[PDB]
Parts: sequence; structure tokens; C-alpha cells
Amino acid sequence: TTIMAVQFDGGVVLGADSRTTTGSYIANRVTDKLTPIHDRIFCCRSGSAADTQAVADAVTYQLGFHSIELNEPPLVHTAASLFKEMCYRYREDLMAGIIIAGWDPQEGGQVYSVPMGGMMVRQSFAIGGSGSSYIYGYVDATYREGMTKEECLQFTANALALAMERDGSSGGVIRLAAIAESGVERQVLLGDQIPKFAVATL
Amino acid sequence: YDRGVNTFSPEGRLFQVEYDIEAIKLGSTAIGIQTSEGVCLAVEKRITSPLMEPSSIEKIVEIDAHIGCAMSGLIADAKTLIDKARVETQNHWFTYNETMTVESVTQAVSNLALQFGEEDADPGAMSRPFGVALLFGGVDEKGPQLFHMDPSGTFVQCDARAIGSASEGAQSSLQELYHKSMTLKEAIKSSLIILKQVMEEKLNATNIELATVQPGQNFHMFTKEELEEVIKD
Amino acid sequence: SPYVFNGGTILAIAGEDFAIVASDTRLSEGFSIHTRDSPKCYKLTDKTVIGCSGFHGDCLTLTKIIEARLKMYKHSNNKAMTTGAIAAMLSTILYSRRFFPYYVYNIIGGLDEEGKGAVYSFDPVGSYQRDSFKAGGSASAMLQPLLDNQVGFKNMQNVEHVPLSLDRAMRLVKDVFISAAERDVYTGDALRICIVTKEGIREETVSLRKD
Amino acid sequence: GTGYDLSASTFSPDGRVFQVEYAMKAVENSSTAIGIRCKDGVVFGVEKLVLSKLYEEGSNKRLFNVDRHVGMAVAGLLADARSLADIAREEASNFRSNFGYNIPLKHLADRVAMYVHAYTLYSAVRPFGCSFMLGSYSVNDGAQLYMIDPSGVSYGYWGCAIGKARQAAKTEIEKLQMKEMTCRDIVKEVAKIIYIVHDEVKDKAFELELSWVGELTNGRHEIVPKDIREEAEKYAKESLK
Amino acid sequence: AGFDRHITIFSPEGRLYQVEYAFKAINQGGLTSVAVRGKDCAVIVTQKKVPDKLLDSSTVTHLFKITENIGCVMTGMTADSRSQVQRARYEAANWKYKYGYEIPVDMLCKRIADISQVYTQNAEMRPLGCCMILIGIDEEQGPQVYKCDPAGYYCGFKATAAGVKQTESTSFLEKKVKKKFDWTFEQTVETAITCLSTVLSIDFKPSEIEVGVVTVENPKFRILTEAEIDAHLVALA
Amino acid sequence: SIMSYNGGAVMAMKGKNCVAIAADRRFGIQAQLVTTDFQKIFPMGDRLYIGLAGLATDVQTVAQRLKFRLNLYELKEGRQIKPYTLMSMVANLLYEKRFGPYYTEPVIAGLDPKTFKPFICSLDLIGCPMVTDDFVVSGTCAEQMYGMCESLWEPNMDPDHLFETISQAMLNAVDRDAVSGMGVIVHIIEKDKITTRTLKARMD
Amino acid sequence: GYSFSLTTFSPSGKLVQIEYALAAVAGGAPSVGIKAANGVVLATEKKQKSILYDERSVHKVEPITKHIGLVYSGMGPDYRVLVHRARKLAQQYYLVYQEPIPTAQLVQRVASVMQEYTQSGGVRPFGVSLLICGWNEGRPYLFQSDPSGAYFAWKATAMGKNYVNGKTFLEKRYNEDLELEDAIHTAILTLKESFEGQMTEDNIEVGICNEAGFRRLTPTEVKDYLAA
Amino acid sequence: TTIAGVVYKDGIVLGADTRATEGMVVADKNCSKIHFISPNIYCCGAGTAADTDMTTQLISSNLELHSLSTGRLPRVVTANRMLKQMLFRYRGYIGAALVLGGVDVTGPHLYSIYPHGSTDKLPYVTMGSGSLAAMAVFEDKFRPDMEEEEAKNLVSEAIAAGIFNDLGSGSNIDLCVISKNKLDFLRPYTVPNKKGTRLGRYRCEKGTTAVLTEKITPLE
Amino acid sequence: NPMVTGTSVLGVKFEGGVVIAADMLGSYGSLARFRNISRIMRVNNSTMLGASGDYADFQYLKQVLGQMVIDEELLGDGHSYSPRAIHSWLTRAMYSRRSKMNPLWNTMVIGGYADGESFLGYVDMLGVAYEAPSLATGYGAYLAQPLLREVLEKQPVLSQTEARDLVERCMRVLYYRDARSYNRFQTATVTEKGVEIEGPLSTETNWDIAHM
Repeated sequence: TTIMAVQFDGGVVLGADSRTTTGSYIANRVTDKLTPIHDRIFCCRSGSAADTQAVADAVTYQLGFHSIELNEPPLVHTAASLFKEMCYRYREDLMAGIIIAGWDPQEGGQVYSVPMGGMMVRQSFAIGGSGSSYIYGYVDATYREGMTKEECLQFTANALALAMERDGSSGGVIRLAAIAESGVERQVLLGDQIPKFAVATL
Repeated sequence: YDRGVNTFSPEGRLFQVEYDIEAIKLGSTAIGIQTSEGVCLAVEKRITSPLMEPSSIEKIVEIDAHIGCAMSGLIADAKTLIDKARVETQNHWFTYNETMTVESVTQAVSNLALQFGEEDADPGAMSRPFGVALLFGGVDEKGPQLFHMDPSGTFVQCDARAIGSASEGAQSSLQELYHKSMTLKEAIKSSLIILKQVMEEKLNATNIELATVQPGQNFHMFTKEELEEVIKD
Repeated sequence: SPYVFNGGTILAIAGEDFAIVASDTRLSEGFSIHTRDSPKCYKLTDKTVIGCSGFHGDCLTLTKIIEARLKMYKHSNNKAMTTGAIAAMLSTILYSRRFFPYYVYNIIGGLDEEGKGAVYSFDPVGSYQRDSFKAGGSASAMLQPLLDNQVGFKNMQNVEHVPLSLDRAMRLVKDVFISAAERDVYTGDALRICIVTKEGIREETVSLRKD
Repeated sequence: GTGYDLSASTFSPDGRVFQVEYAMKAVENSSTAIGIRCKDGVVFGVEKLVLSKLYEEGSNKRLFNVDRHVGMAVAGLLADARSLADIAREEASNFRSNFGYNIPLKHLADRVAMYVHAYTLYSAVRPFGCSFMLGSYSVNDGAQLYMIDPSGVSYGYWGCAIGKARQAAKTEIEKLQMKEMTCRDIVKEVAKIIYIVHDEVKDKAFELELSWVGELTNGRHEIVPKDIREEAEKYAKESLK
Repeated sequence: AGFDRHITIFSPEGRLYQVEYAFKAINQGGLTSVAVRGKDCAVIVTQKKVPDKLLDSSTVTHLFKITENIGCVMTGMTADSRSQVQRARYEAANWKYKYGYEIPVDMLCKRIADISQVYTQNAEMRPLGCCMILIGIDEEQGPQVYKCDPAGYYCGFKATAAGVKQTESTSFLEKKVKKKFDWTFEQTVETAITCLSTVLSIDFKPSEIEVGVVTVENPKFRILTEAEIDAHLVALA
Repeated sequence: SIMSYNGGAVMAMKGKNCVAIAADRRFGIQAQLVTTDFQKIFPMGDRLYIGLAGLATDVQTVAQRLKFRLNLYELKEGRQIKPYTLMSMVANLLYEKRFGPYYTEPVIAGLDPKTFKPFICSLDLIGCPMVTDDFVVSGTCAEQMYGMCESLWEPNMDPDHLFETISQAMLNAVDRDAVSGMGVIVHIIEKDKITTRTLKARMD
Repeated sequence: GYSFSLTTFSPSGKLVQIEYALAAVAGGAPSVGIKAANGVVLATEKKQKSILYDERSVHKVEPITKHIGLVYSGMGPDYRVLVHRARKLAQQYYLVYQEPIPTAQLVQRVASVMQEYTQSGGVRPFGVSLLICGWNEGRPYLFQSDPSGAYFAWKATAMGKNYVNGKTFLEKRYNEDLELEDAIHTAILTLKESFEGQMTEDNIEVGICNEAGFRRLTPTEVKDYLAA
Repeated sequence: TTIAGVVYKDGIVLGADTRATEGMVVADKNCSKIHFISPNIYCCGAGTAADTDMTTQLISSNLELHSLSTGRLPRVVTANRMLKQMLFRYRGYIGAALVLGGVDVTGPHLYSIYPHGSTDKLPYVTMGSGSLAAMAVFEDKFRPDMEEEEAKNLVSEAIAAGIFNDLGSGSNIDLCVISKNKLDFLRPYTVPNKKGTRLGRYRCEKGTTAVLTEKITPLE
Repeated sequence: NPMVTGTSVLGVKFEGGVVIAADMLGSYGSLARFRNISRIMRVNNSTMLGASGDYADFQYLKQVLGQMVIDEELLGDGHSYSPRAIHSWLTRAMYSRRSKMNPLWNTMVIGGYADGESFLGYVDMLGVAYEAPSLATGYGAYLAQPLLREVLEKQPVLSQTEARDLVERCMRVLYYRDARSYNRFQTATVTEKGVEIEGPLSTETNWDIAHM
């Protein structure tokens, strides 16, 4: 697994891979790791799939029920705190490693991380999964303040690709989603669309 | 009824307790007095037929070697607090390795009087109060003591008390025949003559029960022959 | 693990009209030292005193329980608590946690109801007994023999049976604690003494070896 | 009515829960506790009568700090109102513990009204006898004022007059401009109102309580300083005659 | 008899006098409402009585958004209407969570009435006084109107009215369906508004009425702000 | 294991209009005989029988509970029970104790009291019935039975040939297991009569 | 919660609430049920009288299983409870025995519920009596259940507003030799005997139970049947 | 042990094997796996063979209840949700791998469920011991928008490749087709292997087995 | 099993006040994952706290303490909490939770300034509690406490600047000889006025020894 999330001025960008594994055999090669929670809020699953799916469903239910009363679009901190509590009350039975991203009218695009412990931190960008260790150095040497949309898109694509070559538990298709005020836009990359780097030969 | 149990009247007084205290005056008469060297307790037995050997009629019991008690009113509801008294005394001797005073015993026993309610009240609890008047007695760290009880949790120390049906005549005739330096003999003689005065029968030598507690000896309940020497006068 | 070894020794002595409770004032854990000021002696009444050693977190929450129970007894019975009653209560308090017990060695000292001296020794499960001298703690093994010799006159021949005094016992415990510091590591950095007699309580503090 | 008024679980022939009218009849015997909201905050003007002057100045307080940003002014029984204050405090603490931001006001009103209305159906309880008002101010939203009756109704107002003088006092708030003037030049209007409405023969004396919230207190609900209460009282005493 | 009028039990004739009494609790508020269904649209109209100029107008409203594609309007004993609404909301969300797809109207009305029935059997409680009208759009039957009751009996309708002027309004609406015609958007609102204009003789104003619509092109509950109510009121002018 | 603490074996076969069920006879503790008249086959109504194998405690308990339920069944609604319902009842009874189960492996054999055609079933520790048309076995010496039956059982057989083949299989099988044997019993069910027989075996 | 019975014995030993619930049911909708040689038929009436009242919205002859159905004659809301409870008792039966539950057991289990509401705390009896049909073991069955918990195995019965006149008229127009069509005709005739107005293909609903299963009749076939 | 399911132009095809083994001894040679969930939904199930039967029966009962209450044909999303939740409630102590599939008002739908509560919505899936060879056949010879008589052959080949190559599966082959106006449930579709002919007999005489006792009971 | 942890914390008391220091790192095992988080808080105007160990339990305690203080600052009675009460509450919480075998992997350091008197506490996962003029958790107990002790044994009256500089020095040494540290540490103070926090700081460093 490998998930990445980036923040720009008026919105955010997400990125994920399309592989699932149960050992050395591939049970699926197209799975979708981008789960919407509201009209303008998303999530990114990692670790066990059952626990992630359950947690995300319950959070979606609670957030819809809480928004239908106040008569106001929700915030991202709310969903992040709900996730925090749900994953902290059961930290001895769960393995989730989740990320949250979205948009709201008070503050602009927002990103948060929630590892297995039950913490909650916001950051200019975030990454997670097993194949992230292999790119902790690439996002550091390339990030810069003042990035536009397309820049974040191609940045996420390149990082995902570089993580999907050396790791055996990740690969396949690259799914992307761009969030802003006007609306959402999804995208999928495969084959000759994915970047390529020449292999070294003596 | 249509008035509940945990209710107040337009005088500030509960109803069921005011009604149960109206029963004590339907019981037998009991007397208890204190001196500088011992406490005496006495009670009357109202037998009904030449049968029913009065040896079984027991109204003066032993809470412990240094503590006794006497009851009046409903003798049935009385044998529920005595076991609690013994239990507490032994639990204290077990935890602290010493003897329980009289005040502590009476307080623990009276804490259980106003626990009652038609609602949940922790089911297995009481639906009404006890109709009984209790008179304790014994020696402790500070000389001989004596107490009194009522069915409302309002105990009070005293030195010469008398309960039962005719509790007035045995008090108006007890205010003047007491002084702070009386002995045991004259104490018992006064108690017995006033009992004679208030008794309904001819005061046989077995129509009454008696007991004494002084520092040297422990709780000692008199026999039938000892109750003869004293009645000769 | 739910336990820790903090070190600490305790000593107590009785007499005809007084009692003495001495202890160290050091708190360690492992190969390092936490602090050099943490005494063990504790005053409960004007005529009784206690001493505790072992696991700190267990020796810090029992004192509060005893204080509360003393207040409640005083409120219910209308009198203070003697020494034997204190010991009989502590036995049950310890035996309550039998399958999840404390790890503290207690020693009580004070005056008997007559006016004499009394010391009671305990064990972490709740077995106590009255004695004339005891040295529960980390250095008990070093002190008990010397006390046996110099207060019971054992293995001695033609030796009188003179009684003990206050100054004598004070000097004796001081020299003992001075001696036991050069061979034990969990002992040193201070010394505290609490004397209880027919006119109340006195406290004294003494300097010792650092290491 | 024979026995249609003995329980909260009984509709009378015309359709009426009499036990709630009988409760609200209690607030018609208490002192007036008006409050308003102009542009940047809320302002309450509770009045506490003087009885057995042996008391201190500040007993029988009728202005609680329910939370860091909302304030309450009650009218009726004080015990039930204190209980409801505890209820609101617990609600606002749980909301923050679960979500992570200061509770708004609409939700607080609705929740507390549900709690109050839970008692208007069964026979094992007694309807409350207090009718209070909540006030708050925020930067995202603006000034918010509300009100609750013992039945469980929550409506948003610009001015309320809970108390025995429910009438003859609301009128005195109409002539005022309860949306334009700032939160500093209304204390005088509220004070002169509660002063001229008071009867001097049926009651011996009273004392005046106040509160404040808005941009001046940075959303925090705090008492009104005394240095301005002095001039407020002067204005009232000079305006009465 | 004896305790037949104080709790939910049977009289010698089989009636539940408590529910009959509760039916009259809808007429206390003094309000009314109507709701009609057309070819591809459902519409609701209600009154709005605000006597005090000191009261915030944008907080008093009997219309509520149970959930997207569904809408409601209530009548009588406002204190309990919000409770019924909260229950509806919770039921709808729990259904969408349990069964994966949205709950229709008939199901929701049936559930609410199932709940409102046990109050007519148990004695420790009393029945709520309120009438709930609901509107929605299903992809199989089209528009759908529904109405529960305080007794638990519901039924499907094409048009109806509730509140104080119920019978006098039905007697007038019955004269219009006798001539089946095409009602797309402009033929429902006019009829629903003339019903009130004729039963009350008011010559309504664009703030004395609240309107809620849902049509096929846009199956989302709306409120018809004054900008459109003015136009629709001058249309038939 | 714990199933092999006692030993046992049972088998069931079908015929033309008849059916057969057989079992061994022995009770011992892991190496030692105690008695030779142990019961493992029980009637569940006329023209229906059930056999059990494994821990004696559990076979006793299961039989007692099953009769407790079946009697009430037949009493409420007045009619004999059919085999499929019995199979489902037993499966539910076993699955109830999915955790802390009974160590047993039943085998059911009988007819249909409406159209007298055969029926046989073989459950397991928990369930997964195996409704077959040839035969079923249950016990510790199962391989021997599966190897002897397969060769035999021509598709159609009369009562005599059926008795013969099942007896020969069971005998030549239990003579290859040490914790099972010391006797054999056989039951044959037809439309209007039932036959019960014992055999001459090695008591060693 | 209240814990005490509201139904008690009078000096004459009669439980009164039951008589009152029965008087209630006797003022509801008329309904009829017939058992012929092939199977069973159930018919009712739509007491409502109005024009708008979308009719393809609610029914009174809803089913239970593929071969069982119900109809009521009292008050509505207390019928859906019993529907929902029987629809679960049958599933319990099937889950235990993997065989559809017959009728003579469903009626028992449903009366066991309609009874315990006569000596339980805080509640009152139901106000609805049911007529139920079924087909099991090559045999049709028809039953009635009353609010007291007593089930009657009947033959061509009628309950509702004029159950007496319906019974007197049906006692002389039924025999255990007819087919189903004669039963349809007699059911409609009995319903019309006590009608007030003009019959039509919308005021009534019908259900049939035969060798296949339960089935309600569409508003078209009842129209053809309406012609004689 | 060799489940498989596929989606085609106008419906869904589904197949499995017919063998069961208690250890390493063939206990049965004709066992049914394609279970009925609703008149338009069928669920094939591997696993512990009881945890998968009870679950299916329960879900079918609840779905029948929902259908009777609502008044229209059920869907697949509801069954998926029910199974997901009931399996997650047990932390994996219920081995109930399945390939649930069916058709509803919308297009066809194919899901795969695992004992923990994970699901997928693939167009073709397999399961059981022997799933790898079948998945290989699929990956090689699969196409989109296929017809009926092609998908049937595809599934049959995929099953046979898992029969002849795994020690835990081999017998007659089943099948099932689900369209908007058809529910072909073919059992058996084809028989690849059979028993060999006998070359002799054993002389099953009469009266060659000893006996010690006898009893007779006449009936009516 | 703690996943994201924090390293040592420092505290020393000068004349009329106290000072605390803590780095910024949520290390996951041997990885420097999060590098701009704060492990110091501010309970009220006269009390501040610091934690080591797991970071989630720290957040839980932070939330609970904040809500407690808020519930206190509502009534209005002239009373308030003092560092002693916070210390006792923490000790009792830790003990009660450990007695159920579900501890909080954290190590707490408390400062404060009451009326004329300072405070400096220590709390552990097991309920071990004591006070002192100086202390440190983790490796800070081997590389930092010795220096502080040696400095106090000759001058037990310290000024603000002296404490600040000594703290910086011990932090430098920790950064040198520790493997789970970082050059971004906050330094908080509490005077008679109130509590104050200094932003992200960095220490001076020398590596000339590498030329030998």
C-alpha cells in the first residue's frame, strides 16, 4: 500500500495505488483506496481492509447525521477527531493508518494523518503505507511553497510511481482525485501514462 | 390506603412513624436504671394461660458479655436488629481487637430505622418501619452507661427510663426516688415495688425477668431462687 | 512490570517509657539515584508512629488510607485509636489484597495503653507480632545480629541484665546505621529518627555517607 | 375538571396538558429577567429582590456561566434551574470531547429542550417550573439569543421579558432599536426599563444583576464592570423623574 | 369505564377516548396546511403567523428537511413535532446504513406510525398531538405524498389538507380532481394557494405563506424563497 | 486424541425398499475392556434409527436431549417425524455448542412413512450433512469401511444380500482396529417388519 | 414501567376488556372466507369513502409465506404488529426444521401472543380478530383467531359488521363439493348482501390459496368476476 | 474448493465443483455449493462447510422478511452489508468465504466476501484451493461484453483446470446462469471422469455369515 | 505497546520561578517521522507540564486537564488549582489505571509558582511521585542530572539566566550523545506574571574532534 496527500491554496490532491495482497499472491489488482466520506471530504485506507471499511462507514454515518441537523457543511477537523476517537478506543484490536483530506468554507484545503496509535496531526503534506519508507527523501527535496494544482498532481503521480517499483506489496494503477471549491475531479493513470525511469546498466 | 408511606402531614411529621409509635403503648412494661457501680434492667411478662411455660418468653437478651438489651412493642420485628448488633460487635472485635462501646452500637442499630419505601429501595428492603422500643445497657471505658431508642432514629442517653403501656405512672414515681449515689440493692427494690404498683397480676416470683451489669461480673441473668430472697420484702 | 525496588531500611526499638523509630532518607531505582530526601517515618498520633519500606507507589497510597480510617474511627467512636487496634486494622488492610498484594515492609512503634513501649512487626500479607526490636528492610540481615547481642546479651557469659535507656539506644542506633552504610548500597545519604515518649514526639536528623 | 389535571399523561377533552400551564404559572410570580441583542452581543438585566437583608450581596445568584461563550438568565424556581445549568454544562463538555470545537447555540437549545420535554409525557416525573434564556456571540456566526418554556419550545428572539411582568415590558423594548446600537449604549435602556417597571409599594427593595458578551469580551461571558454600573444607575435614577 | 378517559383502554363501545381527545390538540395552534401531487411534482403550502415584531422570523418554521429527496411539514403542538422529526431523521439514517440504499417514503411513514401505536396500548404514556405530511420522489411510482396520524393509521393520498380547516378544504379540493388534468408545475401551486385564499379570505402576502416543492428535474427539497413566491402569486394575478 | 479415548464404529447402507444400520459393541478406557454390552444405536420412532460414536458421555447426553425434544415435537403436532427434519434438528443442536461442543459423529437411517423409500444421512462434529445414495460410515476405523463398502454394494440389493455384505464388511474391518470390536450388531428396516441380529466375532 | 394487570375478574367472573374489544371488532370492516375442495378464498371491503385516497397504496390481505395469508376485521394499526410477528415466527420454524411452517401451529403461536396481553402489566388487549388461510399436505385449512387467544377451525365463515346475517345467509349456500369459482361468486354475493352503495372493481380486495400458493387478485380479474 | 464467478453482457454465470474430503479420504462425490439467496441472487460458498450454510440460511430469511415488508425485489447491496457486518462482529472466527452474485433492477453485480468483512466488486473472481489455475485461465481467455454460450464454456474450462490439477477437488461440474428473464440452474452440466468397469465379482452368496441371536417385530 | 514516542524532558528551578525544556519529535521506532510537534502545555497561569513516552495518552491527559480547568473557571468563587493538586491527581490516576493493567506509557514533569513558593514534581507510569529542585527523564537522568547536581551542590541559589544557560548546555550534551533527539527544542518559563513559551530553538555545536 502507498497513499499520499498534498495541499494547495484553494483545495487538495490525493493519490493512491491499486493493489491488494494476502502473502505473495495478488487477490486484486484494481482495488479503490479512495473512500468518500462527504460531498467534499475523502479518506485513504491502509493496513487491514476490514477495519478501515468499518471505521469509514461508521464515520460517514455519524457525520451525515450530524450535518443534517446543523444545516451547514461540516469541517475536516470534525471527521478527523471522530476517526481519532474510534481508532484510539480500540488501539489493541485495529491496524488502520489513515489519512484525511478535504475542503470547507471556513478554512481552505486541509490534510491530517492518523496512525495506528490514535494521534492526529495536520501537515502541509502527508504519506503512508509500507512503500512510503522508500520515498521519504523524494518529497523532502521537491516540495516547495507556492505550488499550483497540476504541479501537485504530477508530483503525487511521480512519488507513487517511484514507490511502486521497489516495493512488492504495491503496484498497478494510479488513482488521483483533485478537490476544490467548485467540485471534485477524479482521474486514473495506467500503462504509458505512468512515468518511467531508465534502469541502470553497466 | 391512598396516601403513600413516605409522606408528610400538615404538621411536619411523617404518618407511618406517628402510627407505629402509637403501638408501643400496647406492649409490656420495661424499666432500666443506672448507678455508679452497675446498671439494672427489668421486664414484665404478660402470660395468658396457666400453660405456656414462661421459661420460653424471653425479652431480655445478651448482645455481648458487657452489653444487654430489653425490648417492648412488637417482639417479632425485634429479632432482626439483635443479630445485626451481635454481627457488628463481633466484626469490630475482629477488625480492631477490642470491645464496641454502647453509643456506637445504638447508633449503628438506629441507622436502620427510616429505610423504607414503596418503590425500588434496593429490592429486598423494608416496606415499613419497626414497631419496637429498645433499652440498652452495659459497662465500657467510662463507667456504666444507658441509652434509649424509638422508631424514628432519635436515641438519647438517660439514667432511669420506663416504657410500655403505663409509662407515665412509672416516671412520675421515678423522678423523686432517684439520687446520683444510690446502690444496687435499693435500686432493685425501688424498681420491683414500682413494677408491683404497675403490674396487672399478683407479681408472682416468675412473672418478671431481671438482669444486672457491673464492672466485676459480666452479663448475669438472675435465677428463680435469687428472685425469691429479694421479694421477701 | 507492576513493581519496582526503591530500597530502604528501617529500625525500631522499645523501652519502659519510650519508643524509637529510625530510617534512611534516600530513594533509588536500578543503578541510579532518584533523590536523597525521601523519609519513611510517618506520624499518625501523638503516641504512635509508623515506618514503611519497599515499593514507593505502594507505600504512598496506604498512608492515606490509614489516615482516612483513623479520622473515620475518631468521628464514629468519639475517641482516638490505640496501637494494637492500628495493627489489627493494618493486618486486614493488607490481607484484602492477597492475590494482588503490596510490596512494603511496615513497622509500628509507640506507647502501650499502660505507658510502656510497644513495637509491632508485619509482613506484606498481614502477619504481625509484638517484639522488642526489629530491623525490617534491605539491611535487616546486617542489623538483627548486632541488636540481638547488644540488647539480649546472647552468647555472653557472666553478663548482667541491666536495662536500657534513651541516650544509650540513640547512640546504639546511630553507630549501627553508621556501620551498615559502608557495606550496603541502597543505604546512606541521610538518617532520621523519631522518638515518642510520655510528653509527645521529637524528631532528629543526621548526616551520613554519600556514595 | 375532575381528574384531568393530576398527571402529565392525560389530555383533557378540548386537548390540553394542564400540568404544564400549572407549572408555567410559577414563573408569572417571579421577578423580571429581560435580555436583548443588538449587533455584537447579548445583554441581560436580571433583578433579584431583597428579602431578609441579613443575606450578603451576591446570594441567590441568577446568572450562571454555562460555558466559555454562552450565558444563562433564569426565572422561576432556582433549584430546577441549577439542575438545568448542570445539564447544559455536561452537554457542552461532551460535545467538545467528541467532536473538537465549541458547541453552537441552536444545537444546545434543541438538546436542552428535548430534555425538558421528556418530562411532559410520563406520570413518574414533574414538569419543570423554570423558563430561562440563553445568549451567545461568535465571530463566524453573530449574536444569538433564545428562550425556553417548561414545555420544550425554542424560538429565536430580539428581546424577551420572562417574569411576572411579561407584559408592559416588551413594549418598552420595541421603541428601542434592538439591531443598530452597539452593545455599550443599551445597558442604560435596559436599566431604566427594569427600574420604571418595578413597583415600589408591593415590594420593599431589590438589587440589579447584569452580564456581557460580544466583541468587547472576545466572546467570553463575564459580569459587567462596576465603574459603568455606577453611571448606568445614575442614568436610570435621573431618567425616572 | 372509570379510568377509560385517563388512559389508553377500551370503553363499553370499543373507543379510545384518549386518541379522540388528542385529535383536537391539532386545532390549538390555529394553523392549517395543504399538500398536492401532480404529474411530476409534489407541493406543500402552510401558513405563517408572527404577531410580535420583536420575534426573529427566520427561526419559526414548520417545514423540515428529513433528508434529501424527502420533506415534511407538521401541524399542532410544536413541542413534540421536533421530537417526531428527530425520530424520522434517525430512522432514515439507520436504514441507509443497514441496507445500503435510501429509504422510500411509504416505509418511513409506516415506521413512524408503528412507533406511534404502542402509545395507544401502554398506559404510562400519552399519544402525541401532531399531524405529519411527507413528500418524496421514487423512481418507480413517481411523486408520493403521505400522512401519518396520532393513532398510527396512515394512507396514501393524491391531495389533502390538515389543521383547523380540514373538511372545508377537502370539500373544495374534491371539486377539482373530478376533472383530471395535467399538472406539471404551475397548476399545482395555483390550486394549493387558491384553496387557502378561499377558505380564509386573506389575499395572501409573499411572507405569510411557506412553500415546499419537489419535482423530477430536481428531486431535492426546496423552500421557495420570496423571490419565487412573489412571481407565482402575481402569475395568477 | 480425545475422540479415540473410548472407540467405536457404525455404518449404514441402502437397499431396494429396505435399509440397514450396524454398529460395534465395546467399552474401555484407552487400553482396557470394562464391558461388552454398550449401546450406540437408538430408535427415533418406528422406521427410523440413529447411531453415534465417540465420547460415551456425549452420545448419552445427545440421545437424552434429542428424545426430550422429539417427544414434545410429536406431542404438539400429532404425526411421526420425517428424516430430513430430524437431520436439521440435530444439526442445529450441534451448532448451538459451536464453542465447547460435543465430540460425536451421528449417522441417521430410516424410511419415509408416506412413500416407503430409503434415506440415510451422515453428519459430523458440527454439521455439513452428506445425503448420499450408497452408504455412510462413522467412527475411528473409517478407512477400512470405505475400502470394504466401495468394492461391494451393487446398486440394487435385497435384504439377505444386504445383511450379508454389511456384516462381512464390518467384521473384516473391526478385525483391523484394536480399540474397536468385541462384537457386532445389525438392524434391518423394511416396510412391515424389522430384523435385529448379532454376529460371531473374535473376543480378543 | 407499570407492573400490574389492567384486565381483572368481575363479581360475575367475566373479563370485561375482552367483551369490549370484541364489540369494537364487531363495528369494523366486513370480511368473508370460504374453503372449497381445491383451496381457500378470502374477501373484504374498503370502508373508506373518498376520491383522492390513492388506492394502490395499502392493502388488508397481505401474505405471510408462499402459501399463507391473513385478513382482519377490526382496527388497522393493531394488525401490522401481528403481521410482523408471524412473519418472524415462521422464519424461526423454517430455520430450525428447514420446512415451511403449517397453519395449525402458526395460529397457536399467534394466539399465545394475543393472550399474554391479557394478564401483563400496563397494556390492553388487541382490537382485531384474524382470518387466516393455508395449504399443506394436500389439504386446505382456514382458521379464525379472536383477541382472547382461542382459535376456531371454521368452514365458510364471515366476520365484521353484519356477521350474523352473513352467517345465516351462508349456512344455506355452501357445500363441500364446489370448486373455487362458485366460492368466489358466493363470497362476492355475501359481501354485497350487507353493502351500502354500489359495488365496483376498487372497493374490495380478494385472495386465494391453492396448490401453488397465496395470491391476491389484481383489479382486473375481479372486474370480470364482477359480471355475475 | 474450486468456486468461480463471472459477469457477461446480460447477466451472470457461476460455477463450482462437487467434491468434499474429510482429511484425505473422499467422503462425498456429489455435494451442492451454489446456494439460493433470493429468486435473483445465488451465493456459492467454501470454508468450514457449516459456518457458510448457517450464514446463508440466516441471510435468506432476513431478505425474505425485508422483501415481504417492502413490496419489491431485493438487491445485492443489502446482502453484502449484512454479511460484512455479521462476519466483522466475530473477529474472524467464522470461516465463510463466498462469491455472492446476482441481478437486480440495475445491472448485474458480483461481489467476493472474506471471513473478516472485506469485500470487492470485481467482474470475475475465484476462490478455494484451486483458485489460482482458474484465475490463470480467466486472465488468459477473458474478454468484456461476452455472451452466454461463451461464458459457460469459459467457466467450465476454468473449473476443469482446477479439477485435474488439485488433490482436493474433482467431480461432476455444476453451473448457474442469471439474466433478467432467465435462471438456468444446470446440475450437472458435464461429467469429465467416471468409474472404471469391473473385471470380476466376489460371490456374494447367502448364508455364509455366522449368527448368534435373532429377533423379529411385526408391524401394521 | 507504544508506537510514537517522545524522548527526555528537563526541569530546573531558579529563584522565584521554574523552567522546563523539551524537544520536538514523535519518533516511530528508529524513524524521525514527525518533527514539529509540541510536548509542553499550559494548564493555567501558575502551572505547566511536560510529558515523555507515548504521544496519544499525552493528548488524552491534555484534553481531560483542559476540561477540568474549564469546569473550574466557570462558577467563580476565588479558588483555583495549585501544582500540588495537579500532581496528586496525576499520581492517583496513574496508580489506579496501572492497578488494572492498562497503564499510560508517559513520564510527567510539573512546574509551577504558587504564592511565593515554587514547585517541581515527577510522575511515572507506576505512581512513583516525589519532588526536587531538579530532575530529568530518560537518558537525561544519566547525562544531565549529574551536571545540575554538581552545580547546585556549590550554589543552591540560582538566577533565571543561569538556569536557562545550564538547560541549553545539557540539551546540547543530549543531542551529542543520544540517538533519538533533534535540534528543535522549546524552553518554557513561569514567573510571578504568568507562563511563557519560547519558539523553536537550536544549539551551538562543535565537531573539531573529527580531525583526529
